[PDB]
Amino acid sequence: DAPTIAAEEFEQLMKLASTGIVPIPPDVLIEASSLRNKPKLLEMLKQGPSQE
Amino acid sequence: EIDLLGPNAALGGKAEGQMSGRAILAQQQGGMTEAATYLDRIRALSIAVYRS
Amino acid sequence: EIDLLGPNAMSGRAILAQQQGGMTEAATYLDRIRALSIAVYRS
Repeated sequence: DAPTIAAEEFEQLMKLASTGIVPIPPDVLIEASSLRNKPKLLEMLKQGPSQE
Repeated sequence: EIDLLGPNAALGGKAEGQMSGRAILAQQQGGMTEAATYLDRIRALSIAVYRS
Repeated sequence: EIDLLGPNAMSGRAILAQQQGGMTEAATYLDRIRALSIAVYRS
């Protein structure tokens, strides 16, 4: 019993990543989350390397 | 008889929160099973009021 | 009867259970106090 599909998606992703056998990058976790600052976190993580 | 009829007021009234943002009623041990119908009625009324 | 009706009064766990039940029953009284306080703050 979960509210939406993204709920089970995020729960299963967290359960899989807690074991550490399979490595999940943080951007997928942010996208699957239900946060209010999702665009801000996605912009912060998707930025490229510094010019220097 | 009347004491047995009523529920237990000690282990009750706790709301647990998951990572999905939905509030799940943690019933702990027995006692909340009898009041589950009452809580479901309250939840249904709240949902209808929110939709309206 | 009057002792049982009150929020507090054996064994030791019975007293804790009675206190928790009294708190649960007096949740309504505390909610009334909170509502009065909120109205006073708003005014």
